[PDB]
Amino acid sequence: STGSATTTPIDSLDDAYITPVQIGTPAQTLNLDFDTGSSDLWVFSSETTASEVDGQTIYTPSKSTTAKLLSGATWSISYGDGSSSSGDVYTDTVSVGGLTVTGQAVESAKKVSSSFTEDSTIDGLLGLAFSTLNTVSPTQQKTFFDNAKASLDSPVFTADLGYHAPGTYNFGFIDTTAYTGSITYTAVSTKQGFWEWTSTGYAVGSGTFKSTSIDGIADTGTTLLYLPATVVSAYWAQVSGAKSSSSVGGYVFPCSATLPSFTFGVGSARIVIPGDYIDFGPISTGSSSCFGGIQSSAGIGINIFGDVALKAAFVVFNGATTPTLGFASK
Repeated sequence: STGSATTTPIDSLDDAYITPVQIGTPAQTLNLDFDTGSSDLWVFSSETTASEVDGQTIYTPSKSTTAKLLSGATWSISYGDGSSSSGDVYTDTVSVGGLTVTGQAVESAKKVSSSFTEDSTIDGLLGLAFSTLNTVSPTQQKTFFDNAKASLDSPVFTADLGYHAPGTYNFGFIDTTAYTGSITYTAVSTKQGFWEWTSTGYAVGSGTFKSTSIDGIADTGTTLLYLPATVVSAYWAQVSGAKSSSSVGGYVFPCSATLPSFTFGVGSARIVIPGDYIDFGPISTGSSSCFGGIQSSAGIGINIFGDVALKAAFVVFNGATTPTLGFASK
């Protein structure tokens, strides 16, 4: 089997992407944030504290003839940005782009943090990291991909995120029309539960490529590109007037600037992030100080190839017995 679904930016900055997901019988369609940095499929629901729901579409398990309470199961998750959610668990039928999993764990939120309430466009998350990170207790549950894998034509999914435009998540096949050149595959460590890999270096604008190993994670659920302080300083030094602002929480730059591109290495291959992908707009409405899309990972504890990086590529998440990651230009 295969599936294919369009993923759409939630706003004009590509802060996140939402993908429609059918849950239950009859289907209830929710728009979920597909997150290769976590492993829980959780949703706003009829069980979510009413004051914490503000415009989201909810899953109502009592209206699904295929929903079953997973007795005794609870979940609770905290994300790198400080947000969190928790609740109980149902199993139900879940379909993405025509690909159906029966008995998928659907984690129903009883509580969500303010950041989730305040974002009316995201109805929940669909985790695509390794199932070892799933938070369900006392019996850990499998991701949608893990459940689908054996049935897929090939045990893969691909992320093709757009810049200021829709893109695609495919399951079970590689669309050879969706990228240019070849896909370069690179080794993955699953030791921390992430799609963790090592970039071979970087360049800033038309500058020389610096060969250096950068361990990090491919994370569709993180907006920005978080890299070591040395690398980030080298980038922003090429932007007149750019500075790190402790008050704002990262590098800012004059909105009048033209940003240089940023290149990262995948083996001997190179992915070029155009300068415009690195602009996250005014820090507050009407400001002429703009927020940068490349930020330091210092104190995160891990480098993160978030949407800024991934949207410059066609990315293969290969879930074969030994997983790997592939990147192509597009």
